[PDB]
Amino acid sequence: PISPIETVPVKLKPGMDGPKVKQWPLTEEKIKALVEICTEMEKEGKISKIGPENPYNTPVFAIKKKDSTKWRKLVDFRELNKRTQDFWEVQLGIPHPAGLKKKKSVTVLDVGDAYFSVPLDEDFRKYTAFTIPSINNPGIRYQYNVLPQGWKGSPAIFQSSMTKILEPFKKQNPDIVIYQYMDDLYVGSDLEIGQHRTKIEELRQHLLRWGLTTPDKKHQKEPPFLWMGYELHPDKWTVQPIVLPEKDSWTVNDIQKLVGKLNWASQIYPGIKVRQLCKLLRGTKALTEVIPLTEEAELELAENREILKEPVHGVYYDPSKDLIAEIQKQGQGQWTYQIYQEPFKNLKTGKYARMRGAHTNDVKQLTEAVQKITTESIVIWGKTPKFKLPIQKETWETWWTEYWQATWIPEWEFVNTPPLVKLWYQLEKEPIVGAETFYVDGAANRETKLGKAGYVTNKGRQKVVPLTNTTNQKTELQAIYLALQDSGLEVNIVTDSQYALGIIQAQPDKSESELVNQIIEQLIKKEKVYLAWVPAHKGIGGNEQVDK
Amino acid sequence: IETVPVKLKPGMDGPKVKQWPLTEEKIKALVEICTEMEKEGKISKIGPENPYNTPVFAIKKKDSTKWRKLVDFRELNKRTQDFWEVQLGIPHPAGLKKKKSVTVLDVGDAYFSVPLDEDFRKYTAFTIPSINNETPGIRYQYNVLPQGWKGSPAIFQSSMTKILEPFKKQNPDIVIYQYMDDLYVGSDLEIGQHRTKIEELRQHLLRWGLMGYELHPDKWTVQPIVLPEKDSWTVNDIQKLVGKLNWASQIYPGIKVRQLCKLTKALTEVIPLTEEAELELAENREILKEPVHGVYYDPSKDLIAEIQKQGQGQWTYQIYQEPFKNLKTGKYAHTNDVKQLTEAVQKITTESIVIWGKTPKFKLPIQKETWETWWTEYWQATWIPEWEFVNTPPLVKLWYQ
Ligand SMILES: O=C1c2ccccc2C(=O)N1CCOC(=S)Nc1ccc(Br)cc1
Repeated sequence: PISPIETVPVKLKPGMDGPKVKQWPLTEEKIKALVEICTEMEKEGKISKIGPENPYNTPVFAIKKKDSTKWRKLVDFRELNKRTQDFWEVQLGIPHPAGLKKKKSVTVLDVGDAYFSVPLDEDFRKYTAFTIPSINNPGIRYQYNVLPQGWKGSPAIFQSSMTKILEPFKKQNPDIVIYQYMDDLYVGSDLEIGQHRTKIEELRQHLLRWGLTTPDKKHQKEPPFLWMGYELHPDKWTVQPIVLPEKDSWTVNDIQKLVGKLNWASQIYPGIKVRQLCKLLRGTKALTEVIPLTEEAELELAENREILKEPVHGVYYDPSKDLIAEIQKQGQGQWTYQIYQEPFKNLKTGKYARMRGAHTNDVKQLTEAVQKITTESIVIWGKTPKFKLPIQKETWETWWTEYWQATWIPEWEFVNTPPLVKLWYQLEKEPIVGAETFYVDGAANRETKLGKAGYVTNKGRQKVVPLTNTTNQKTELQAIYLALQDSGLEVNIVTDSQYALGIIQAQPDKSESELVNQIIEQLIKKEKVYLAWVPAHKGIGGNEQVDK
Repeated sequence: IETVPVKLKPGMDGPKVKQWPLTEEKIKALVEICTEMEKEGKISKIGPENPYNTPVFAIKKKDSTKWRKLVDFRELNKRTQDFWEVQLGIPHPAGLKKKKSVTVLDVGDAYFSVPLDEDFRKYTAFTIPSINNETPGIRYQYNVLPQGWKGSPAIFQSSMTKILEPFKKQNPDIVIYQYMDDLYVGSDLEIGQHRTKIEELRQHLLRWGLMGYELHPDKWTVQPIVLPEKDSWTVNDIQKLVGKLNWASQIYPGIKVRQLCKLTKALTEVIPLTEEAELELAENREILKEPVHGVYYDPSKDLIAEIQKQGQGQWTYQIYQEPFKNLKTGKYAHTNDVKQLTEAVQKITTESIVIWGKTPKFKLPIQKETWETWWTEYWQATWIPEWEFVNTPPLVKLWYQ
């Protein structure tokens, strides 16, 4: 059929006109085929013969279909497409199974020849003209009355065309849920066997009245379902079967696929690490390379293969109930979390490593995760969940308040999952009585990569190490470090370069940078550290001296 | 009758911006707030033949429980630029800032009278999203002057003038500025009479509608930069002193940090007051309680706003066009960082709007994703300034402490 729905006024881009592309001769039966196919599409109205007036044309070739032994008509619109317009994005975001309310009866319907069932715009059909060659360059040409297969607006228009064609019936049945993913209709209702199947023959008729055919009465499909990698029951949901066939040798490829499969399972499977598997993917590797499986990995894979053993399942959503979300510290930059409403029946799982930033301390890392989860909960359940965290209301307060940046967590409770998050050290608000004053300094020749990091003291002391390949931005994190070893437990330090101050000034508790690292333990060891800054190269007691 | 042949900037297409994910209550509100609007003929759905899109949010009036819909034409405005600015833009009275008090009036529901240049309606396309993307999402378009749009005032302008004639005529001292959706009116009339005159003004509007917000710019004066007074003085205290003076020195042509800076030593060790360094603080203190000499406002360059957080619900903000050329510097004081800043910003903006007739570029000391998640909740203004997130330099925060 061809839907009687209204049409969408298509249009070309401004300074542009139709497509005109030489149609290069085809092979014997390819022609035969294309003629056969075309005859049918015309026999229905999908196409219709145009005179030689139509200036426009796009190439058209056939192709043998693997199934049985049939050809298929195939028309690249690359041109007509480059010259067409832009459309309301068809792609915007897929639902997440966890966001779904729970339904009693459910059935999917697939759409016949969707595209070739929606009537293209009349005043545009001229731009779709294509030619069936003669065994050797008399000619014969057609036009489109419906949406061409590889066109471009086809997707948009269809989506639009269907929302409306579906509009009324929906009004008629407010309680029903219909979801449209391509040649597919997902229909859900809390009504049972009896009035659901009837409820369908209804929709079926409605769809027909509007020209769309569907699978037969006893000729449809039932859950579990497959969809974007999910398996969908009317009460629960999970990721699709994930297998790990045993193997001794893994190509770079092998494990990429592995890591991939694994990152996906984590939506619902709690406790899936892939950190020691990402290590292995370090360096300009060449896919085909075989990689040994550093202990860690192996161990993992198992505990992974284990957790997988048991099939798991997320639940669906209850608008009335709250959203509980509780994070856990899983080890050095890694965070896992579950979201649920009741006992411990998760709606979804998930993890977080997004460890961008140079230097970072748990607190932040932890907060960052809240944010992450916040946004995520918002789009799926249209609301923010209550949080339970491995941090003392106090250890937080202390932080957020002293910290320069702005923050704000929604509502949350303290949990006692015992990798608790803490501040591993505090700087000193004011100076320190009876403490070696350390005027530290890092230098360097801008064009040789050699400087010298030393320090003086109100106590006469004096020192200076020989630095190899270091930038001011490293020799400075050495003028300090030094002053950390040669001083007791309670020191006064003084550096130039806000840089050093900046980083330290921010109680960081681990950095992608061995040096900083060091200067971290040093602090976690001390008992009183005051860090002070002064106008670099000026006439200042202390800083001046060290300046040699 | 017929509309202003709105014409975009050749060499640029419409705006196409993704829709923010919105909470259930905001979605509800918008869908209802929008059903009527079309009913009212102020808007109407649109086919997929429209690639364009603009973000939109829901806000609450003055803490009141009624939802106002807020469209973010931030982008579109840039695209229209020359039109609303170098075309029909409204000039700015340096008089405003001077008045003893200014009321701000929301007079934007007026636009919904004048019709939008049909051929320009497509650009105003927006979209109401849906929970978990389970259904496509209603898509609309304006067939009238949209609000948060800078194109509206420039057009409605002519009308507005006329509407105001009589009134202005009867008090050639009231100064009415107009910046997006709101009307700024100032007078040196003692409050009672002001409030009166404003209410009286209100009345004119009513009919053309085919006290309040008390703001007193007169009592604004740049937040000075303070140097402690002490009485003891130690390396640390004096060490910081210059450090600051170092910054000051930077700007404020005249700052002198020598006798002081010239005075090894042990940190916690206290010292005296320099025979004749006293004149340092004395002299310096002076020029600091002063407006940066040498700094003037360039209309051709746009304004830039910087805010740092100083514990205790306190916030310090500077306004400039050229780093270290401050035009303005003040401060501002259910307790959450996000809310307070959101307020500070609005506060700053307003002032800015009252002083220069344009909104500044904000540098927000906060994670994008977070601001980019909550700002709406405590946002009330009918405009949205430009912002850009950053990381506060250490000493800075201090130098303005
Ligand atoms: O039927 C579907 C879908 C099927 C696949 C993907 C997305 C949806 C969807 O939003 N809808 C409409 C809402 O469905 C709802 S609220 N609940 C459901 C629907 C379908 C199943 Br198998 C389980 C639970």
